[PDB]
Amino acid sequence: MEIKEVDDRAELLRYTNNIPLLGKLVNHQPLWSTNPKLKSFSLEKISAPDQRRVQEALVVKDLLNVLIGLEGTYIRYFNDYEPSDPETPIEFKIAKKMDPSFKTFSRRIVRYGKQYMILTRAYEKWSDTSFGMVLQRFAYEIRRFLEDVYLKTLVERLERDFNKVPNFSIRELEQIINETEVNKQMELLYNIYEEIFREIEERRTNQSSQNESSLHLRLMVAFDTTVYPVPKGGAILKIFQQKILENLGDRSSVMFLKKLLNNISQDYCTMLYEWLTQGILNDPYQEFMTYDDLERAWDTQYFIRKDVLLRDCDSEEDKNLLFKMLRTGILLKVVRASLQIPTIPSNSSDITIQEINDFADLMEGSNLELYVDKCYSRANEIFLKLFFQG
Amino acid sequence: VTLRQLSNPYYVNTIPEEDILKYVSYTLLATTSALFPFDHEQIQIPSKIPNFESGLLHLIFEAGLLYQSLGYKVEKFRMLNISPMKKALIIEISEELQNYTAFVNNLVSSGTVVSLKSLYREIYENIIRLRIYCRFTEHLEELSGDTFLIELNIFKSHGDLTIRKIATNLFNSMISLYYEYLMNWLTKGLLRATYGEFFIAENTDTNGTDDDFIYHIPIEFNQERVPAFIPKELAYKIFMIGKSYIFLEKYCKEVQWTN
Amino acid sequence: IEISEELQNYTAFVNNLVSSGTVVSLKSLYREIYENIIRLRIYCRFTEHLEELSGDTFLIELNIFKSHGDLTIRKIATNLFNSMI
Amino acid sequence: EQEVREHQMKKERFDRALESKLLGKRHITYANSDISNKELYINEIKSLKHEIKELRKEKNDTLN
Amino acid sequence: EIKSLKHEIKELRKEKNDTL
Repeated sequence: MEIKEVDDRAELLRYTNNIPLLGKLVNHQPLWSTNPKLKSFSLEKISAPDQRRVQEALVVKDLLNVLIGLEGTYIRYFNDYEPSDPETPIEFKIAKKMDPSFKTFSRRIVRYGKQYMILTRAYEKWSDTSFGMVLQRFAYEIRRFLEDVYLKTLVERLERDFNKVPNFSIRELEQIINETEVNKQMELLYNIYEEIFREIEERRTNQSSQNESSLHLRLMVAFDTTVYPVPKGGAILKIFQQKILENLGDRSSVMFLKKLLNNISQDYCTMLYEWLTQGILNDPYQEFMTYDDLERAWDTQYFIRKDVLLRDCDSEEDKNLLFKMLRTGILLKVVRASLQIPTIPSNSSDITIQEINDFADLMEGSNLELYVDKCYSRANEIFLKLFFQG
Repeated sequence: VTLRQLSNPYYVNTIPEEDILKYVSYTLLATTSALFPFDHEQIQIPSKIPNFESGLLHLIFEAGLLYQSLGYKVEKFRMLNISPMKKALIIEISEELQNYTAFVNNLVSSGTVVSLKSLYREIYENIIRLRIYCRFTEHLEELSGDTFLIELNIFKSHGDLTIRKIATNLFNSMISLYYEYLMNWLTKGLLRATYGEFFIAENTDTNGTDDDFIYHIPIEFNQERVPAFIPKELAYKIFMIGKSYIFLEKYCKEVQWTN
Repeated sequence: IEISEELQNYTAFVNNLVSSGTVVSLKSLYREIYENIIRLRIYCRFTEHLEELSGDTFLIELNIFKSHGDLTIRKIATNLFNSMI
Repeated sequence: EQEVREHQMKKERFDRALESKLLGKRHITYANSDISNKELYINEIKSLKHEIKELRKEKNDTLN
Repeated sequence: EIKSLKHEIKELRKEKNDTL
């Protein structure tokens, strides 16, 4: 390959506001078909069986580049992809002089690398605060997985086989990838991202067009159903629960997806525990299902957010459950404001509440109802004792 | 034969990995390099490097330039003077920078790592840390004490773990000296080295009545200058303690009891 | 999933054979891969009607192939019966 | 059945009318406020035209 | 006028992409 002289300059992009905290901060290198650095070799000269080994080596090198997220000699970017904007569709093009065998294998590996880069930009964008800290934790989990599994096994197996393993084949490479099963996990993550994206599309197109128990109850409560351009908190949890429900047969997939879901919603369990044990409302990302005003002078209004809820709240049982939780939180906050204490200690009563660990287990089991009833009885007992003795 | 012998005639005009490492160590430690003219913004990468390796070294040089800008900002804030909380914050930034330098020196001295991909996957944590630190220093020279505390609390509530740990460290380093100043004011009634980071001060300016402070008590107390974890009643009690101490020390001459 | 596992196992087997190249005669190659050939034949014979039978018919045919005198068919039948039960 | 049914219905009608006359405690609102984290919140919007100048230079480079 | 200037810049982006 003849080395062609072009101008390669990389400078610091002094713009970092639109790009999130975990995004790109440097310009991209020139492409092959824009500022060529190496003369592209004719693939028809190596398509012969005598040079088919050299052709396979070159195409697996280009495929490793595509996997790690970079361009190759015979496999370059597409017209719709621009390295300047993050919101552009990432596609690749392969020289047709390559044999259809390596062409199909490169198409598969290009789909893999495109899903990788798309998920990369996805968690980069989700790192922003406009998506909520739940989506930020999902982004961090996606990035940690891609850093500790995907590229890890890439560098461990495929690069080593391309470097110091003779008689290696791209078919053996694909079989090793299927054995490591990272390709299926990446495909499922891309499908989940596509579901999130179509949900965002629906919640962005529904622009123009989007009970008597609240009146019966003597509580200043209301409904705040403000929809966001992106699902946040409870919406993401419901989407992931639907994904787990539709996932049937792949128990290991369900297992690691449940692990990721627990790692993500860990903060939501602590927020719910704090709200149900102390009535403290700390929702800086608009993810909790309840928030009060005054963040009439003494009586504030508690608004329930249905866009970030954990259930449907349509049946009478669910409505009464949510009303009970809200009344518990209201009584806790009232006791706190009356006693001038920042936190109600557990020794003030004979009822102790344990922190939620597994969100899916809490949802599928009646332990949620048990803890809610326990905390509600504790709050009612404390309120009655206070208003009866003081 | 091996695929390296087949790929050689396509990369006979490349730079070896040893030279690449020896020069990237220079570009990370800011020493002048010949293959890469590492100036303030431009790197002038040659054309003999493949595009994937070009992008990899571009990312590494971006990290190095972020470290350089961070060091320059620490030097600027060091030759300047600000409140001791932000001074200690800049000290912690310098400790993080020197830890990154110690890490890269350990890496280049060991040389056990053979793949730049694994090098990047290992130094990605420090790269993200340096990115967070330069994003902070981008507006560090513009925020005040209350805004810094609010942003630290926000980053503590943030879902990420590294940002949360950094925010907790900075918030602890701030609240330590904040409570130290509170102690000093509550004990000796001193407001030295405050730099506007307190909620009680003195207003000597007089409109004509009681110029010599016979009954004026020129001590003022602000409301919104206190954080959220301190009650307004406690702040008013602290202000009254200081006021009564100054009163006993100045007007009643109860020197022994005040001491 | 088990069918695809058998397919990828046959793929890895032939890939290892090609990478080794120790086989010198195509007759020996065929007499060695005859087991995988018969396995793939049984698998495609199953998939010829897999898209037409229900779970009860699947279990009945698995029990029939377990009672069958052959060994590989019986082993595959027990494997599928266990994965179903 | 009709006796107790109409009795409960009259009681419910009176209660609902009185509750609606007493300020209507039932309400619905829409969230019109968002948080601002100054360390990450954009200070100015002129950075958009700064990026515009960046991509103008990029267009000049592509033309060259 | 800021949105108008940005949309003119979008026109320029489309033109340069056509040239690309």
